[PDB]
Amino acid sequence: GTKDYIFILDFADLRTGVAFNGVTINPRNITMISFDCTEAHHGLGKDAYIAAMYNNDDGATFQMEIGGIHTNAALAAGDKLQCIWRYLDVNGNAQAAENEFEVVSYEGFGTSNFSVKCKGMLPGKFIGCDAFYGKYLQTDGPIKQVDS
Amino acid sequence: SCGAELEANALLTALVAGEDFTLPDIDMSGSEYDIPGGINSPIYAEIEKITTEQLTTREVGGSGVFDALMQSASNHLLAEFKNNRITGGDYVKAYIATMEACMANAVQFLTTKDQAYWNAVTAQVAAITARANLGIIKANFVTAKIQAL
Amino acid sequence: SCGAELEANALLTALVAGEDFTLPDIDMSGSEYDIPGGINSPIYAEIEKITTEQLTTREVGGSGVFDALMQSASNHLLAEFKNNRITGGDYVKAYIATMEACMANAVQFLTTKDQAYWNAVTAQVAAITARANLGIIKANFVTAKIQAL
Amino acid sequence: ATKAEYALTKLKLSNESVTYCTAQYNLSSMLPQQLLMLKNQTTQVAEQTK
Amino acid sequence: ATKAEYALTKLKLSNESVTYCTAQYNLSSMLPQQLLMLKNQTTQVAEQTK
Amino acid sequence: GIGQIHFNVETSRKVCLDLAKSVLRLVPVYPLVSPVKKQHDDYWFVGRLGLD
Repeated sequence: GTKDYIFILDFADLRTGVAFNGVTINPRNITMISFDCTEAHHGLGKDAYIAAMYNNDDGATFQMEIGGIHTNAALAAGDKLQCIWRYLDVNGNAQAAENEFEVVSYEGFGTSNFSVKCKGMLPGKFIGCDAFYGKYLQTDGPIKQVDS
Repeated sequence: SCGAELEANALLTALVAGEDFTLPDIDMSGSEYDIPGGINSPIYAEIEKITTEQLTTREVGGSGVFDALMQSASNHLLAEFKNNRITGGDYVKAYIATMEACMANAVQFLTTKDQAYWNAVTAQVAAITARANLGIIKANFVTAKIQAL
Repeated sequence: SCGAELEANALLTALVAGEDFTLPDIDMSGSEYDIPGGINSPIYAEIEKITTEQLTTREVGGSGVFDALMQSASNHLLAEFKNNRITGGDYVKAYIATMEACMANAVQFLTTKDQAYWNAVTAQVAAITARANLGIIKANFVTAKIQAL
Repeated sequence: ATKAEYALTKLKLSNESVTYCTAQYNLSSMLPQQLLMLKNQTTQVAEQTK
Repeated sequence: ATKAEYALTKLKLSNESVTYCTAQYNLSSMLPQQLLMLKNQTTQVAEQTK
Repeated sequence: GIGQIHFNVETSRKVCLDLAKSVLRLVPVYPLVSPVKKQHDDYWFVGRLGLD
């Protein structure tokens, strides 16, 4: 709800994470500092959302939907997706977690709704998702030309 | 009911009037009372056993304390040698001369460095616990005054 | 039943009103309060006794502290020797000269390295227990204030 | 066990309130009637003397 | 538990006040009537001797 | 305290089924249509200069 905001880069307390829960960079040895600039439509960017997530009977994989996606998008095996999701613990208490998942396969090109098979196990029953990151994919896709 | 609670409140308000007892207002969840890093701090990393291969790897290349101590001295001497200030013989003689002090210092650096670090995390933990103990002391002051009365 | 429990609840709600007592909300199963490794950590590995075969194996090859300390020096001298800087005599003389400091340092490295590691596990455990003790201190703050009242 | 002693103290509060209410009723409504009875008894003693 | 004992002590204050009030009433308004009854009983004893 | 004012879980599922059936009754078929109607293998990624 505002348009007057600042971006502050403090070289003390550099915590690497989506939710600032991770290793801290050592400020005493840095080679370059490059800002990551992308567009809104970069790789199913703006309007994606997780919807459902659940385990599979297989040893390895688990299933994940991806929600609203612009038509000109595709996923190849090996792409990585990050999200902040909430689950129900075994004891019955809600928790929050962040993770990075690989992909093995998917279905539904061009229909704007994907169902992706991903590697790994899930710690509990799904509740909701608060943030989703679907950037840096392998396969190319055309978009309407924009100058900014 | 007859409002025994109202009588108790009024009596307590009237009996202890004339003095001020204000409790401390420290909030102990403000991230100033937590150890800096989470699970990803170097405190929670696994400690590896010290072996001979961490002292010297029997190669001129490196990856050891003695090897690095020799290579740095060789680099400095070669830096002076590339300028037409010495010849090969002087460089070789100085290298051979330092070859033993390098070993003597390398044997000590490992043992001292494995302790110089672990003597500091304990100081961190002590200071962070001492903040909370100071808060408890501030809380005990008021109980001391009430004991006087 | 006459609701004795309801009367007690109302009486606490009325009598202690006007003050804030909020207990801490630490979750003490979050893996920040556990020793890093499981059974696979080197803490649970068997300790081997110190024997003379660990110092020197009476062979030029290796598998000992003294043998490795001699081989590294020999490798450095031979690396300088293959470059046209010294001859066989200089190499042999330097080798024989170092052959005593090698023994002197090898006798010490074993005994010091057996402690350099075990002085760090105790520090890790002390820090991890200090976190929980800090939690208990945060819990004791509120008891201190209520004792004052 | 320390958890259970807390509930015991709360129930003790609940009984204390009723003790207060009973004492207040006794003070307010029972004693003056006993005083009236004693006042009635003294005059009967005088009449017995007569 | 230390939180609950505080409320217990406050309710004890509440009962102590009523104990004081009852003692004061008994002193001020009840004992002199008993004294008057004794003064009435002694004369009846004298009449019985007569 | 107050009692019997909110649905159970099973009744909530039944009401949701009823709502889904009603909405499907209004809209039997999927209305939306997509410009891309084939799989990725059929299309050929080409680059052009500005249109015309």
